[PDB]
Amino acid sequence: KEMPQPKTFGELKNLPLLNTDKPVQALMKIADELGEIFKFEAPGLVTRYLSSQRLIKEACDGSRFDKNLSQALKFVRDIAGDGLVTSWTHEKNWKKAHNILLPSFSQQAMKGYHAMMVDIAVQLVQKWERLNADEHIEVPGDMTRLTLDTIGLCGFNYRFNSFYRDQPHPFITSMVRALDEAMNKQQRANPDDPACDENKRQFQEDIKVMNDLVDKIIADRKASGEQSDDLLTHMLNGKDPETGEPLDDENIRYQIITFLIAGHVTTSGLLSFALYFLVKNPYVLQKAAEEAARVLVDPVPSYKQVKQLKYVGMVLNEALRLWPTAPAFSLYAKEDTVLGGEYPLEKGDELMVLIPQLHRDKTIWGDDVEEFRPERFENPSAIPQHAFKPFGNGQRACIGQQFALHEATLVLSMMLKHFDFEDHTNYELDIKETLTLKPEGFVVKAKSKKIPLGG
Amino acid sequence: MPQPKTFGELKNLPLLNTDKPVQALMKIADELGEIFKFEAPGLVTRYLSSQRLIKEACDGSRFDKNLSQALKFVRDIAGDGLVTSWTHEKNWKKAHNILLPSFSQQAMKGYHAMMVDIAVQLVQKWERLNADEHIEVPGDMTRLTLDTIGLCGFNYRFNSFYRDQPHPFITSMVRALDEAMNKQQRANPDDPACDENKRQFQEDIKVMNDLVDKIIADRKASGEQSDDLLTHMLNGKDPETGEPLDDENIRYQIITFLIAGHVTTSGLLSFALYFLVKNPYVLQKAAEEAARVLVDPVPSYKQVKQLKYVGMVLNEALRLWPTAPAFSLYAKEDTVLGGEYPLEKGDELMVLIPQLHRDKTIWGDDVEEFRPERFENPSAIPQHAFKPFGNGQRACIGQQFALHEATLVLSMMLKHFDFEDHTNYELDIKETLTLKPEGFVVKAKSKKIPLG
Ligand code: HEM
Ligand code: HEM
Ligand SMILES: [Cl-]
Ligand SMILES: [Cl-]
Ligand SMILES: [Cl-]
Ligand SMILES: [Cl-]
Ligand SMILES: [Cl-]
Ligand SMILES: [Cl-]
Ligand SMILES: [Cl-]
Ligand SMILES: [Cl-]
Ligand SMILES: [Cl-]
Ligand SMILES: [Cl-]
Ligand SMILES: [Cl-]
Repeated sequence: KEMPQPKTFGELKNLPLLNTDKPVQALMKIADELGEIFKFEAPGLVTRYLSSQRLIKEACDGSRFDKNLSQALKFVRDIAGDGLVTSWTHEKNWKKAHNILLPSFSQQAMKGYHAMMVDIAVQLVQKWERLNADEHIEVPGDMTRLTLDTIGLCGFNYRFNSFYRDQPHPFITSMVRALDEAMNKQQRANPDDPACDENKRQFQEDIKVMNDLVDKIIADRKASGEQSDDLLTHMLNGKDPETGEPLDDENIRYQIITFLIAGHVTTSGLLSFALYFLVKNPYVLQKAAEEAARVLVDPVPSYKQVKQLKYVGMVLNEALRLWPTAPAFSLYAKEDTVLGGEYPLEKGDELMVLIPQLHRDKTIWGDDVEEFRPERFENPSAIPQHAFKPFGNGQRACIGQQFALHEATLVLSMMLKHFDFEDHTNYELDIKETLTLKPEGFVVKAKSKKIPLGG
Repeated sequence: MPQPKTFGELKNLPLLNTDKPVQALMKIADELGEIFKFEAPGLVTRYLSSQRLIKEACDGSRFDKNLSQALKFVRDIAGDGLVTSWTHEKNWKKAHNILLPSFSQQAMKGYHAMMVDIAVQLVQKWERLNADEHIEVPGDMTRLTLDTIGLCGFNYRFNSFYRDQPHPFITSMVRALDEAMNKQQRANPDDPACDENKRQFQEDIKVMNDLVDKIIADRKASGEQSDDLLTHMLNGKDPETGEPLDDENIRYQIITFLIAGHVTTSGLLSFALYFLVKNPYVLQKAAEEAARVLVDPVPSYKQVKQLKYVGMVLNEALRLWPTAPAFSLYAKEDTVLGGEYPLEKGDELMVLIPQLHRDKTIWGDDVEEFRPERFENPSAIPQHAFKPFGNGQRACIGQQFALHEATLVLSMMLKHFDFEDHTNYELDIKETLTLKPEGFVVKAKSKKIPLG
């Protein structure tokens, strides 16, 4: 079959279609018009956007397709080097860091992180408990305070103290500016245009701000007398079984930056979206709050209790279905091959998995794909393979998946235990794109249930 | 046909990701020779560097003026004025016939007193500098040349020497022309990220048109009788058609002449003084002519015509750094260039003038040396070897105006001052479509010869 393709603009081809600050949402609309697959071309770019489970289950076959670095990830390489997210599977530092750092996401590691997650989550509840009458909550800002501080403490034994600051942490501001440049730069067909020197300088300035924090974390660890076994301990001391080598200092810096970014941004979005969907669906909020009150019988949650919050987990997965906060990943053909029986591909041909569209495949989920109902995830073993991919695929899947879901389940159930929530502005969903997704401007009011906390 | 390194679908575009594209193109020409193809998104052209091929491109029966991408962008500023119009556009020939008498010998003799007025202001500024002070040469050459076209062409005094900084028209003009130049490298121009460039470009065009408005209103209100460029724009009838230029085109012509009428002449004067201070033996010979010929307190028209060596200095400065360094042509029909490059109707050529002017088969092996004596016998220079003022019916209409102004001013500078290259200035050629030696500074020591 001949592959659908959206409107072309001469030698720019499809490039002008993404002259917007919401490209992923723009691509979802093209997918609605063109269907399960369409080609997308720009100067120096050929890729194919996949939106059906039928085709994406083939693309998730690791014997036939490997992870590709999209243009966006290549630009992010200037920030995160050959860290785990922005390295090729064949680069020696991917496999090496993967084996060195995977033990930091074992069950025993998670049980060790729990108390530190509780530390930050209690700070969030306390902030909201202490608001005055008619004050409201800026939800993404506060979810970012929590998730950045959580990965800082759990991964690096470092306190960013984001809740002690009225404005976003400086690292956040520079990160957003850097990643925003990475998103914008995709539309620069000729990025070495002399006029781009200022963006490049600002880009380097922001990377410097982020590396200044990395420098502080490393100096802090070197000076500390505390016995840790967190991520940073493994980065500094773990040896790859295959090679017997540790990560060198250059790659450690890249991993720190990688985990400071990847370990909070998408989790902040998820929590923001989850709370958005709850206040838009009060019957779901009430059901999730009932589970929280029944399970969380202690002043602070235990690890075991968080594992029993089944419905909250369903809520989080259904929020990831509708708005997966890392909404696409890229693949390339390892060999000449035919996709879906209809689309011949040459070795090196690139695919984009458009996760929000996948997650709206009506052949999988039914006709009501736009509706928010966690009950879809009652029986997870019934969901077809590769229908639900908010955490990527295969050996290049998200290494932090269980970290994120444990954190988000913990925090959301504690929010639901301790407060009633009002959508006092009748907020209109506005999804900001900075590679990742978030509900910009989302605000709520919280009314405390006056249930006390502990340690 | 030779072609430089390509970059996928961007073709040759990334080779001109520089502030100095013409100088980059000269280096490609050094490597690839008399002709190379250059492609970009929406662009195919062929850069010519040899007199052998350029003499054919200058055959008006085979090739007509083309609007390069740069000139198409300048069209947003100067519309269908004489520089940015197509030859077959009605307003080109109509305006050409109506304004050509403004550049006759009769008209030049009338401009002379007004050129001397501005030249005298230049000299008196430098006479009045304190010992610790120096000259910013291009800035003062731009003060002079803009005021000269304003006064001679439009009977309007911009009074650039009464301003410590560049004239606002200049600042906006440069910024607008810099946008036009940079847009050649801007492949996705309708990205919203470009909105600010568009806003600024519109703002700078408005500043330039604000000056136009003031000139037009000044003439309307004037009780003095002028017979200058503006008189012919407003009242000249096209003999071939009996009709005058319309108001829209007149505005484009005023903008055109305010820009074209000064910017390249400012650069020429700047380069000429640069080469003189770098070649003191030539400076001495030129200064000796000025002192021998300019026997009066201010130069006369006749005296300027006797400044033969100063004229040779200016031509040699135009040889090495022609301040409008390229022009474009297209094939009127299918044809063969140089016996081996078939062209189809509409194919474009670029004449890379600085490389033409370094053709060793014309000028000899010492093409980089500054030697005005090259032009001692102008008739012995082959046709189409020396093309600083363009070609054919689309050649510079202001050529004699520019050379009279620069000869007058340079000879007065040399008559009245000794010059010192006190910083040992390193040539840095800024490109804004046109060329100038950016940052060129000197100290001037007066000879204390009174003015008139
Ligand atoms: C809801 C929260 C999260 C979502 C939706 C998410 C999503 C994803 C996705 C889609 C990928 C695959 C990228 C690709 O194929 O190009 C990925 C990879 C990755 N994620 Fe996450 N992530 C989340 C949380 C986290 C957390 C909390 C961490 C760290 C603690 C983390 C660290 C990583 C790393 C290191 C990789 C690259 C792994 C590798 O390729 O070896 N992520 N994530
Ligand atoms: C050294 C100083 C100057 C140089 C090097 C120069 C150079 C040139 C060149 C190369 C062209 C041809 C452009 C093309 O083919 O696309 C041209 C055209 C033109 N120049 Fe000049 N010029 C100078 C001074 C002036 C002055 C003083 C004026 C006005 C008083 C002027 C007005 C024009 C006009 C109106 C045209 C377009 C003529 C037409 O096509 O009908 N120039 N000039
Ligand atoms: Cl571009
Ligand atoms: Cl440690
Ligand atoms: Cl909803
Ligand atoms: Cl998987
Ligand atoms: Cl795999
Ligand atoms: Cl926000
Ligand atoms: Cl016409
Ligand atoms: Cl020299
Ligand atoms: Cl010398
Ligand atoms: Cl001609
Ligand atoms: Cl300068």
